[PDB]
This record gives sequence, structure tokens and C-alpha cells, in this order.
Amino acid sequence: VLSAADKGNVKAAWGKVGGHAAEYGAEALERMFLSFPTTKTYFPHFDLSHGSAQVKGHGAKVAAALTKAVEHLDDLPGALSELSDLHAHKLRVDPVNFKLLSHSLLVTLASHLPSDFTPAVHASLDKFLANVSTVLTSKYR
Amino acid sequence: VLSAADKGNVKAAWGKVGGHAAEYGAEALERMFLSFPTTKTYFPHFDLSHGSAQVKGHGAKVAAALTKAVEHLDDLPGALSELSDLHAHKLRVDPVNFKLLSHSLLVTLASHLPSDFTPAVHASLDKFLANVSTVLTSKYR
Amino acid sequence: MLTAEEKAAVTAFWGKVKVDEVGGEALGRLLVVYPWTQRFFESFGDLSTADAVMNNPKVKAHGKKVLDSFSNGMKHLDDLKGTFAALSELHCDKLHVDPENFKLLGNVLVVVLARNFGKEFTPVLQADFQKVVAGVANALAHRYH
Amino acid sequence: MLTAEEKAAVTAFWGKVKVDEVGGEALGRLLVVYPWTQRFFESFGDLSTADAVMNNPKVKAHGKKVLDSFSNGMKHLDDLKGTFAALSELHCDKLHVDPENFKLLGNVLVVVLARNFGKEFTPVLQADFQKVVAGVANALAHRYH
Ligand code: HEM
Ligand code: HEM
Ligand code: HEM
Ligand code: HEM
Repeated sequence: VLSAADKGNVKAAWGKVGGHAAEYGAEALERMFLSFPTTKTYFPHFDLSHGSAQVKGHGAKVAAALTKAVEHLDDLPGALSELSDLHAHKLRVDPVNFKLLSHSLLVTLASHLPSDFTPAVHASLDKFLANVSTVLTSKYR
Repeated sequence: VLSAADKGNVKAAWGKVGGHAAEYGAEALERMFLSFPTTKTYFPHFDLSHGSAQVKGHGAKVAAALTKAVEHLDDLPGALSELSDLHAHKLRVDPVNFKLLSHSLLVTLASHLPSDFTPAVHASLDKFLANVSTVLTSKYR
Repeated sequence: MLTAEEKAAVTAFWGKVKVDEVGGEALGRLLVVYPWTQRFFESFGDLSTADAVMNNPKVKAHGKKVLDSFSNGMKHLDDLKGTFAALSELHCDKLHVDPENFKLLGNVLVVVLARNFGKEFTPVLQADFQKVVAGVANALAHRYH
Repeated sequence: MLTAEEKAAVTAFWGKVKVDEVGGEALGRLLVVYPWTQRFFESFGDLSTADAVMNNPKVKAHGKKVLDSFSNGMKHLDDLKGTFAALSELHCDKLHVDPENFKLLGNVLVVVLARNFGKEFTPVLQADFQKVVAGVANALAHRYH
């Protein structure tokens, strides 16, 4: 569960990301697919080539949902309900993959934000992503 | 995150527990200490011998906390704030131990309530204990 | 892995296990409690409700096969890595099952044993079986570490 | 483990790493991001805030030793198990550190290399290092397997 400090760190860090959210979304996915190739089995219909238009278009969607989550930190189950149906009911994504993507995203943000990615921001973002992951893996209808 | 059904299932299971809560809390501790000896390192001051009155008295506290949680499923962070302070800030319990106690608890409930411990109740009790564990390992004050 | 007294207590108890009933129940409960695992059994049919999973014929049949394989491991407690070598390769290279799921099925089995046997499945007995299921889990994960 | 090309790229990159600074940051970040790990460092002193943790003299001295052991691992990528045999016994028998924590530190180290090296820590090089830290975490966990 997120403290008031966590929430402020998440909003502040995501605010710094800003317009680069889409790019970092795609790079996170690309880093996940490269480092953890079993995650690719969730996307057999995709072309997963480097620089793939599908991967990049899809990273924009993930980033947008994260933005939505950042704006609704007090009701993540409510805001992310449709994406829970998708990831938990339909796709049945193993929660380990959420840790893999979360880590890939932290790697991405760290590399692009050396000054803003402080130990405290890192902690808060890790908790936030854990929270999103829990919601997306939960059947709560 | 818990369903309406999960919440109902947890309340149903705990009604079936009845006045045996303290007894089951004690047994779950016993099973945790025996199956997972590393957990004993959090209790250097405890009499951990088989059937110790201290383990029994402690299992009654654990079970009382769990019934408090069962009574406050919409606000676990608010209900268990003091226990989060103890388990996260003070003792700093590794989250792995919470899974070991949760598993131990499920074994105990399954052994004592074989007709009421349906697969659906099992699913709901697991999520509930995972949720309690999350609150207790989180620093949010 | 186990001591001589542990193996003896563990073997004796296992002779009482109705493998069909416990195997069917364990796999079903795995799929109900950890619902993402259903993805691995997509072809088995309707897994939409608790009732459908438990009564699914392929779930029951396959659950029995798992516990036959557990029973096999029960006869080779000191050579689990060898007993499960082929299956390790299957679950990794062909099924891409994350090894954390092996632990979850191990624990489900223990809860099922407890539900089916109650008092008779004592803390000592359970403790011994925890060692067994951890051993099988690690053996099936051997391709990783 | 790694191919010859993966080994050479990983080695060349590691030569840029300021081992002492990276170790302090990584150990610090571990204690901040995953605060239960602080229990193992009870005697290190003030750990009440992120700043106190990062600036703790003992955390920094100790991160140095961690990363020095990692640098040694980097010279023995073909036999990480033998390389970390003494440390595996220490962290298990004497320290009782859950193996999950080895993976978390490995990942924190990866995040630290990313922060310190920016885009130089390419996706490919990150993937190579994901294998290394997974290999180190498993070498450390051998006393459980
Ligand atoms: C931070 C956690 C995650 C977030 C916020 C997220 C978000 C999203 C979004 C926004 C979509 C597209 C919905 C739309 O089309 O409008 C999606 C689809 C999808 N997600 Fe995720 N996701 C997460 C984690 C994961 C993980 C870890 C996996 C598996 C490795 C995964 C697998 C998929 C798949 C297979 C699709 C459908 C792809 C398609 O056909 O376009 N997701 N997700
Ligand atoms: C189901 C989750 C848990 C619940 C509901 C729970 C609840 C409690 C309660 C009610 C107390 C008594 C506090 C008081 O007397 O004011 C307590 C104390 C304590 N707990 Fe837990 N606990 C849980 C998990 C764990 C785990 C997994 C560990 C580590 C193995 C742990 C370690 C401790 C310790 C060391 C104490 C202090 C005991 C003493 O000195 O008297 N707890 N807990
Ligand atoms: C933990 C102990 C486990 C044991 C002893 C075990 C054993 C087996 C056995 C004996 C088979 C038959 C394959 C053959 O001989 O050709 C099998 C197949 C299979 N296993 Fe497991 N398994 C375990 C865990 C898991 C887990 C956790 C999963 C994840 C859901 C899984 C997924 C599968 C799948 C999808 C098949 C193929 C089913 C089919 O289409 O016929 N296994 N396993
Ligand atoms: C990448 C995995 C790790 C490596 C390579 C590593 C390396 C080391 C090294 C080189 C030492 C010094 C031993 C000596 O000087 O005798 C040490 C000690 C220690 N480690 Fe680790 N470590 C790892 C993970 C962890 C984790 C995750 C924890 C806790 C969560 C931990 C807890 C400790 C503790 C408490 C000590 C003794 C500290 C003291 O009082 O001096 N280690 N480790």
C-alpha cells in the first residue's frame, strides 16, 4: 500500500517522464522481450522484430494506462477494471511477467532519468508498479 | 484485490471457524515453526517446544487480528495500521515468512473444515491472507 | 534429503493416499486458486467456474498423472533431480512454466492431503512432506539453476 | 551461461564500472526499496530514512565488498557455483537470507548500472547482465537446491 510520500514521488517522477512516456513504454517492452524471451509467448500474433511498429504502438498504450493509473492512485481497482478483465480473465498472465515488465520499466526510467531516479523515487515506483500488477492479475470483476 | 464473492467467502469460512479461531492460530504457528525452522529466528525469546503455552497465547492474538481483518475487508490498511507498524517498521519481517504462515493457516483450516474448505473458499482465503500480508509488510504511515 | 525415520513415516502415509482423488483435487485447486495456471491447460475445455474446473474430465485425468509422477518421486527420494530430468526439460522448453508454479502445486498438494486426512496429517507428517514437495519443485526447476 | 561474444561485451563494459560507488548505491537501494532487508543490517546503525541508509558508512563499506565479490564472479563466469560456494554457505547456514532476496539485489544492481551508464547500458548489455545476476543469485542459492 502507498503512503502519501509514495503517491507524490510517483506523480512527480511520471511528470518528469511526461511526453516521453510512449517511447519509454516501448523501450520497456523491448527490454523485457530481449532480457526475458518467454514473455514473447504472450505476443505470438505480434511482430517482435527490433523497431517493430506493433511493439512501439503497444508501448504507447501501456504508458497511457500507467498515466491513467497515476491519476487514479486512490482507486486503482476502479480505474483499471477493464485491463484487469483483459490480463486476469482473458489473457491469464502469470504474475511473474508483471515483475519482469515492472523491472524492465525501472531499468528504462533509471537510464533516462539519472538525476530524478533517486532511491526514494525508485522505492515508490516499485510499490506503485507492484500495486498495478496486483490489480491487473486479480479477478475482482 | 478481493471480489464481493471473495469477501463473502472469507466471512463464510470464518463463521465456520467460530470459537476455534485461537486454536487454529496456535496450530498454524506450530506448523510454520516445524515445517519452516527459519521462521523461529523472529522468536528468540519464545518457548517454541511442542504445545508451549506461549505459542498458544500468541496464536490467539494472530487469530484475533485475522478476525478484526475479516470485519474490515473494505479498509485493511486502516484496520491493521498498528500491526503494519510492528511487522514492517519494527520487526521488518521478510515477506516470504508471511507466505509460509498463510500456507500453514490454509493447511490448518483444510484439516479442520474439510466440508467447508471448498476450492472457491481456498481461492478466496489465499487472496485474503495475501492482502493481509501486503498491508503488514508495507510502510504507509 | 530426508532422514531414515522421515522417509519411513512419509512412505507409510503415502500408501494411504487415494491418488485419483487427491490428484484430481490438487490440479483443480491449482487452477482455481492460482487462475493464471489455466492458461497452460487451454485445450482442456471449460475452466470458467470453480465447478467446471473440478468436474473437468481432463483436469481429473491429468491430476492423477501428476500424482503418479509424485508417487514415482516418492520411490526415489535421494535421486529426485534424476527422476524428474525429462519432465524438467518438458515444463521448461515445451511448456514454459515458470518454476514458481511448481512450488504452488507442491503447496496445494499439502493442503489437499490435510483436507483429506485431517488430524492424521500431523504437523510432523506435514513438515516431512514440505521437504518432499520442495525437493520435487527444485528437481523440476533444475534446467534453470 | 554466456556465449563468447556475450562474455567479451560483459567484460569490456564491467571495466568502466566504479566498483566501490556502484556497490554502495546498490546495497543502499536494496535497503530502501526492499526495507525488510534492513533486518539483516540491524547493527549498521541509523536506517530510518532513505538518506540515512544511502549515507550509512557501514552500508557503503559493505556494498564495496559485495561488488568486489561480484567482480570476482565476472572473472569466473564459467563456474559461478564454485566461485560463490563460501558465500552460499554463509548466507544460508549463518544468515538465513531467503534466496528471493538474491534476485532482488541482482535486479537492483542492474537498475544501478542503468542509472550510472544511461543509454550506454543498452538493451543487449542489460540482457547479458540479467543472465549474470540470475547466475549469481542461483550460485548463492545452491545450499537450498
Ligand atoms: C504494468 C503492467 C501492465 C500494463 C499497465 C498493461 C497494459 C495493457 C494495455 C493498455 C493493453 C492494450 C489494451 C487496448 O488494446 O486498448 C494491454 C494488452 C495486452 N497485454 Fe498488458 N499491461 C501490463 C502487463 C502485461 C504483461 C506483463 C504481459 C505479459 C508479458 C501483458 C500482456 C498483454 C497482451 C498479450 C495484450 C494484448 C496485445 C494485443 O493484442 O494488442 N501485459 N496491456
Ligand atoms: C497472518 C499474518 C500475521 C498476522 C495477522 C500477525 C499478527 C500479529 C499479532 C496480533 C501480534 C501481537 C502483537 C501484540 O501483542 O500487540 C504479532 C506479533 C509478532 N509477530 Fe506477527 N502476524 C502475522 C505474520 C507474522 C510473520 C510471518 C512473522 C514472522 C515469522 C511475524 C512475527 C511476529 C513477531 C516476532 C511478533 C512479536 C511477538 C512478541 O514478541 O510477543 N508475524 N503478530
Ligand atoms: C510440481 C509438480 C509437477 C509434476 C510432478 C508434473 C508432472 C507432469 C507430468 C507427469 C506430465 C505428463 C507429461 C508426459 O509425461 O508426457 C505433465 C504435463 C504437463 N504439465 Fe506438469 N507437473 C508439475 C507441475 C506443473 C505446473 C505447476 C504446471 C503449470 C500449470 C504444469 C504444466 C503442465 C502442462 C500444461 C502439461 C501438458 C498437459 C497436456 O496437454 O497433456 N506442470 N506434468
Ligand atoms: C548478489 C548477491 C549477494 C552477494 C554477491 C553478497 C556478498 C556478500 C559478501 C562478499 C559478504 C561479506 C562476507 C565476509 O566478509 O565474510 C556478505 C555478507 C553479508 N550479506 Fe551478502 N551478498 C548478497 C546478497 C545478500 C542479501 C540479499 C542479503 C540480505 C537481504 C545479504 C546479507 C548479508 C549480511 C547480513 C552479511 C554480513 C554483514 C556483516 O555483518 O558484516 N546478502 N555478502
